[PDB]
Amino acid sequence: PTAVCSDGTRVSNAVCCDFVSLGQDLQSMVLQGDCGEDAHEIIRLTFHDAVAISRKLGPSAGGGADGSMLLFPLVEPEFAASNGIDDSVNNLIPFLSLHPTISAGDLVQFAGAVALSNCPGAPRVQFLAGRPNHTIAAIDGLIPEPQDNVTSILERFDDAGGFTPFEVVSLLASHTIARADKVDPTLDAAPFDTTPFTFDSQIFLEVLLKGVGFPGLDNNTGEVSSPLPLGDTSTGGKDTGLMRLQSDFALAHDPRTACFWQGFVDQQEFMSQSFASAFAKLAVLGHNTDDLIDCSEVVPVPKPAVDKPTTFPATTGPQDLELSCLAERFPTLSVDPGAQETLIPHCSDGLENCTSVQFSGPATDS
Ligand code: HEM
Ligand SMILES: [Ca+2]
Ligand SMILES: [Ca+2]
Repeated sequence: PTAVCSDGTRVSNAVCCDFVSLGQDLQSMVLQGDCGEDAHEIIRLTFHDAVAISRKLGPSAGGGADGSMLLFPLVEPEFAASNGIDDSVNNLIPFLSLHPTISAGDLVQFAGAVALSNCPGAPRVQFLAGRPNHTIAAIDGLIPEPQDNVTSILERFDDAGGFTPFEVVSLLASHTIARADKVDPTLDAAPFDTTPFTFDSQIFLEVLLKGVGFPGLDNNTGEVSSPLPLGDTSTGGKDTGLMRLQSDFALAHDPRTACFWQGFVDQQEFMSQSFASAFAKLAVLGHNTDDLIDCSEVVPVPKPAVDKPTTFPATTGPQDLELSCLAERFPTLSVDPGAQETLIPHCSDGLENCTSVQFSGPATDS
């Protein structure tokens, strides 16, 4: 039955009210209302937690969205595929004792939902609560890596939870606010698109441009040529150049996924709604939704989509595109004016000096 929360929010179940203070503490203590470094890592973690599950291997291989990353921080976060996930894990662990009525599985997914709401253009995702507070650590090998090919990627997602190629491409819209710290051992926070603090479709457009060089080394596993490789890192700046993942390039050109990939270019609402549907399905892996309760009302209303249309970054244009999709014409778009590449800002405020919250904790990396 209904209750109103202490903030005035009408909920279908007063148990949802516990998440209100959790949301406030996640913002005040870690996310700081920003679509920044900490938010991005927490969103990455929702995926690393959820995807470790296998229909063909059965329940013993992993329980999916179960908080296994937080409850066993000495196991999965140190598997090679999750190198660097320690940051988000360590940031979330303290919230387990601060909010003891909330399971680790609920914590991970609610944190992801709140983090998403900080990103302009992101959908207000569904949030179901009631994941059990106990599980065991998943086995290794369940998380896709950027060097994997499309067949492998699609098989893993289908084996994890019956995801279609469309849902896989939809989930990868998340790379619109994604950067890499471990892919290149010489680079920190190399962004996958020119707007890593904006949930827009630039990622879909920019992976389709011809690659011209690298932001760092030229032979990292899982990385391919980038269309906008230059930054100011060679002179001590923090604006790293753009990085392209092999897996994103492969999804953009494979016959099973290429039309879905291009279909999101300049389609803000279609992209954000598609990501939301596939993400809601990701968030309840390992669970029957019948055993969960709907607490979507306590997910914050997200920052609205930006005014800016989808455009070619400075120095690029349609003549630079490598197209693979015959079913739909690539749209006519404007080109950002400028004779040289525009540095991609290290921080959502346009500067380079922002800092992020990092709690110390048991999870580690290399
Ligand atoms: C084929 C599947 C995927 C591959 C191969 C992949 C790969 C990667 C890699 C290599 C990084 C860089 C990590 C680093 O070096 O620091 C990354 C970051 C990230 N991933 Fe993906 N990922 C996949 C799917 C997903 C999904 C399904 C989501 C969420 C729904 C997601 C969300 C993110 C986010 C938000 C970041 C940025 C973290 C940050 O900037 O702090 N990824 N991913
Ligand atoms: Ca898990
Ligand atoms: Ca973006």
